[PDB]
Amino acid sequence: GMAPWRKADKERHGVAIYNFQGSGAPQLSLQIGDVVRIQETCGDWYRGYLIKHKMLQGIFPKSFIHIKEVIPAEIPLAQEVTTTLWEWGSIWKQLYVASKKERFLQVQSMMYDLMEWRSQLLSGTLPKDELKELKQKVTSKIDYGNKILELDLIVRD
Amino acid sequence: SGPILELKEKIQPEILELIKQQRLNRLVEGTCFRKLNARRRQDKFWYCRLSPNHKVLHYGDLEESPQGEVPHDSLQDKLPVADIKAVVTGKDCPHMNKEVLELAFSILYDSNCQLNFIAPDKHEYCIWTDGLNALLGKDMMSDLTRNDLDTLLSMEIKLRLLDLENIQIPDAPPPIPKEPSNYDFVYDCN
Repeated sequence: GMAPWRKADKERHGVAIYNFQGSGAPQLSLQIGDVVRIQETCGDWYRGYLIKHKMLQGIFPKSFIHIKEVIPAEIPLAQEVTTTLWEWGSIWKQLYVASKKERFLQVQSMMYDLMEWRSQLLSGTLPKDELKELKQKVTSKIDYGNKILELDLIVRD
Repeated sequence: SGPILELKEKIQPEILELIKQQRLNRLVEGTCFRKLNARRRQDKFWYCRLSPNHKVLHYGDLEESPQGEVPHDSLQDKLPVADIKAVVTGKDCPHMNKEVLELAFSILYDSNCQLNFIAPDKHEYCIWTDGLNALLGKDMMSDLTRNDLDTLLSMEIKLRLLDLENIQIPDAPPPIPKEPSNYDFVYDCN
């Protein structure tokens, strides 16, 4: 009797805690921090794909994955910051190459602020009133940033 | 860290590529320099710029006034890149205060020809030395490349680790288990 592949129940999403170099398909190599959707498991292995590259699918060790979730408002807000940071990051590099110094710097500071605030949001260390003021500073910077970079204008959630 | 260093090594190349592109774009925009020991009605300022295709450097004198800086070229107007044999800096410079040593660099080409510069500041010094080296297929060594690398690479890493927030990163590689005994998956691909 060999370990059969079965649907992954509560282990739906995870993040790689180390770089996993696979030996090629069916194994999916992972870089630390990669977020994956886990579809099945069999023994000490998961089968799934990279959330940001769903075409890249395969198996990887359970040991290289930390199971997380993907409800308190600060959580989805934290998620919006992550998504926002990736979109700004791409444009930030183009600002760099074209030497648009003012915009480059402005975007650089907004990214550091958002990363820091997101970390504060996820810390669970802020008292109620302060947290509310922090959420507002976050949504305001996301919206302003999206505006000057000419990205899609988000609507409260 | 172990895995983070590994990730930096994988991304570092593309970042160095962006930096090279930034440096060259700057050369193309060109910069204004101030000649050392210019006198008797000689323009004190001049400029140099790299052609948009990256093959020749155009240069000449300038007119530094409250209004602007109109550039008026002379007979000697260019220095093709393909004819560049070397770039020297500091005491290696033929035209070589001390504050100037740090901003001095020269383009040696053809026979015994040489185009000598005195960067307006450390920043421009790095931009040009990095740019010329890139053109010459050499590595960019300025402190600005090191800082730009650290700035862009650190951001990429932080972005990559966002979802590792409040999660423990092992010191050593987790154990790689034996491969599965079968591959009869429940679901399809894509």
